[PDB]
Amino acid sequence: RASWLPGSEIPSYLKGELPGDFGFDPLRLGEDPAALKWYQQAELQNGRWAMLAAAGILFVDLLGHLGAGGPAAATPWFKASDFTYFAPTSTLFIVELLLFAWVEVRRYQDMVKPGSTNQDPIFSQYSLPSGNEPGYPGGIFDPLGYSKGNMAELKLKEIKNARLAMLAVLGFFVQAKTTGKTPLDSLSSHLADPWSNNVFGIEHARL
Amino acid sequence: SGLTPCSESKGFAKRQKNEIKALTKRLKQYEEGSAPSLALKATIERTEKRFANYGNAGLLCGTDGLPHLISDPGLALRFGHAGETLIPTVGFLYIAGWIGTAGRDYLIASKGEAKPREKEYIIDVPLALKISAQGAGWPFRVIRELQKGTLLEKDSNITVSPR
Amino acid sequence: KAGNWLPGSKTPAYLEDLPGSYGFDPLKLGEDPASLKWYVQSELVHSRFAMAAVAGILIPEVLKAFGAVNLPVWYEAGKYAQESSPIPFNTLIALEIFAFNFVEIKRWQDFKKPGSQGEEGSFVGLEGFFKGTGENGYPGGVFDPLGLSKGPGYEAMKLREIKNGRLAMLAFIGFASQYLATGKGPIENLLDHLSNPLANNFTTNGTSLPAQAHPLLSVLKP
Amino acid sequence: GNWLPGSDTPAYLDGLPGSFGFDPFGLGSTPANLQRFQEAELVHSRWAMAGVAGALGAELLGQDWYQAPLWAVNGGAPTYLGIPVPFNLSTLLAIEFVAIAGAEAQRNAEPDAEKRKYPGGAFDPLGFSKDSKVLEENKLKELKNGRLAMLAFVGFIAQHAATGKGPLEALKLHLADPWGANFATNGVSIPY
Ligand code: CHL
Ligand SMILES: CC1=C[C@H](O)CC(C)(C)[C@H]1/C=C/C(C)=C/C=C/C(C)=C/C=C/C=C(C)/C=C/C=C(C)/C=C/C1=C(C)C[C@H](O)CC1(C)C
Repeated sequence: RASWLPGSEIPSYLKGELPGDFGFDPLRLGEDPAALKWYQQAELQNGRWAMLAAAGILFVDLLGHLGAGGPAAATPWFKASDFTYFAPTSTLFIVELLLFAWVEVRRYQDMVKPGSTNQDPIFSQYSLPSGNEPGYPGGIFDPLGYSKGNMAELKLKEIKNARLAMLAVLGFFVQAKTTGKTPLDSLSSHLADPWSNNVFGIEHARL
Repeated sequence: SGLTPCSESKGFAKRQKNEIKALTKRLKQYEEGSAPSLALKATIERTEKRFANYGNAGLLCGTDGLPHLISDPGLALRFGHAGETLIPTVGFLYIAGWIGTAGRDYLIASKGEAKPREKEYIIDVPLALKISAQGAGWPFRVIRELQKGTLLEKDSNITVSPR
Repeated sequence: KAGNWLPGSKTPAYLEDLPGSYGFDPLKLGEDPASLKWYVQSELVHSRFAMAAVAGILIPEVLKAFGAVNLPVWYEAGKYAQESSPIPFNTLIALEIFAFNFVEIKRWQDFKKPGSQGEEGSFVGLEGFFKGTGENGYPGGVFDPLGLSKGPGYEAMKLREIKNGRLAMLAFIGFASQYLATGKGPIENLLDHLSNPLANNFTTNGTSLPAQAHPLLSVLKP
Repeated sequence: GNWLPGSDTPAYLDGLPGSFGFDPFGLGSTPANLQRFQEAELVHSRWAMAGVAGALGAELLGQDWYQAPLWAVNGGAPTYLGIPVPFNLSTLLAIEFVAIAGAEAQRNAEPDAEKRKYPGGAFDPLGFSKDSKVLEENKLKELKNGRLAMLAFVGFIAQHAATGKGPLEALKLHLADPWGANFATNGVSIPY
């Protein structure tokens, strides 16, 4: 059995049932089965939004560095709110909150009762396939035939990339707070002289 | 009541001056640094601090130059005299209820023993210390016993003389 | 039971099944069951009031420390609000007295008779708002519009509410005492403690340890 | 239909006209309360038809709805359409009371239950009614068309509370500036 720490004890409630189950729960956070289900859904949601965020931060960073983008990509991701758009900052938040309210209320209704929100509200002939997991929908969310050919393997790749993206986004957030630099600048400074430009030394120079 | 604040009373200042003058008159017969000189200087300092503290407390002084306490809870609250009688009233009532409840609890606990009279003159000191510490929360338990009807013995269970 | 407040002590038996219970009652205030029910309701009401108050103090203070907004501090927020208030002081007090008399009498009547405020004729047609959950201190109805008391994690949320409530009560009393002792705001006190925690604490504010009661303070100093 | 797909509707709301199972707070659980609330909903909805049709229809005829009772306090005379109109504000409330309270007193004197909600008879000209097949269909049409009408009228009051202007011209500002002029941009609906 694969695990985060070989030769160590595994919690009894982690038996490989979950995708990406490596027995890593030193704090025993998910103990009751309902809390574990909520944490599985939260891990999937946070990981997918972190994958999108990592892609969106890395795409702007090379566009601003190489100049392939515009003046919008020249601004850092933490200074992108100071850029001027066609709409002010107040209205964009409201429309995205409304669209997210609709989408996430549909998702939460699936989470409470599986298969409850599986039909198009305005088209009675368009329905999602039955046997849908709360975190793994079907139909129009998988327009390509990708859920044949080791569904179990593709869930493991999803959760692995999700965890890596969550760590990368947290690294973006922390490196912006401490160094005040874009991620590619931090990567170049580490690739300049790594033995003095890392978390040690820089934070010792910060002090 | 026609009184004046002690911080602006001429009799109060005259009394402070006279007391300091009497203590200084006693002070001049001793050499500096001796024990009577140090004791009299400490008394003088205590006198000055006491008169300053009584002036700063908002106490009202009569024509005699002496502080007069205000005990009506209305006049004390609307004129800043609640520290003279009202807050001491609350403090005393809390401590007195503490003592009475501790005594009642000890008596009731000793009533259930095989020799109830033995605990009244040979004190169960650990039990008395435990009950005494539990007397801090006396108003809650006492008010609950009053509402429950367990605070009072029934009149049919209390002896009376023929009428 | 969530645990033991004093490991090794004999916890009282009447606190075994309460939510948020650590067996803590050294004064035996909750030994009577009616007292225990009344104090459960009282702890919940105090907890929720302190919860909302500590939120309304700390979240504006944290946002001001981050520079997001500029709101008046909590000990002076009454002054700047009353000057811009369309409703003056006395009628605000009277309205608060009326509204709280009404809602607290309704809460009290539900405590005395559970579910009584949800019966027919209890309100003027709107008694379905307050049918009750049959539990002391957990009303439901309009007070639970999202309906998460029917969820599986209801017992965990009860424990979360009570512990955050005790933390919030201690936090508000800390805010009040820290203002009364230091004269500054709570985030200012936190930053002063983080700058020099040995020298910036309650032992040096000049209030919490009076000089007359502690003569060694002026003696054992450089 | 269903107000929230997948949610379990209450059992006592089944078979009602205009029913979507929307009662999360259980207000109509008691049948005596439920019966009165249908009359309350229908009367609120029917009065919302008159309010919206009026507010919108008058200004489609070039007559704001907020500016309509603005000749009594500041000074002037009542005017309907273009005809010079008699009576005064003090006399208008006298005819207001006798007409409406006289009509509303007859609204609840009947011992029937369906007649308090759906009168019929002298209140249904141009036929209609008949047996069942279209009466229930416009029973559903009445509650749903009435439901936007009271939402719009509250929206009429709330918009003028935030902007101080009319609803028809504020519609024009929503087409002129769809992203820079809405309820989020003004510093009234959402502060800070
Ligand atoms: C939780 C209640 C509460 C507390 C702790 C404070 C505390 C404070 N207020 Mg404040 N206020 C409070 C409630 C209210 N205030 C105000 C209106 C103002 C103004 C306009 C100002 C303050 C200011 C102040 C500060 C000055 C010190 C003071 O006035 O002590 C007051 C201490 C109290 C404890 C007040 C009494 C509150 C009371 C206990 C609430 C409950 C009473 C009920 C009748 C409950 C009775 C029992 C029930 C079961 C029947 C201080 C931080 C001012 C200050 O900054 O200038 C120097 C300032 O200008 N307050 C209103 C509007 C009606 C309140 C509503 O409840
Ligand atoms: C159902 C239930 C269920 C659960 O359980 C709970 C809850 C959620 C709470 C609930 C829901 C709800 C709703 C939201 C309510 C609201 C409403 C409406 C809005 C009313 C109206 C109401 C509205 C209507 C009446 C109306 C009115 C109208 C009027 C006529 C007006 C008039 C006007 C016009 C003509 C114009 C002129 O020139 C002037 C005037 C005169 C001014």
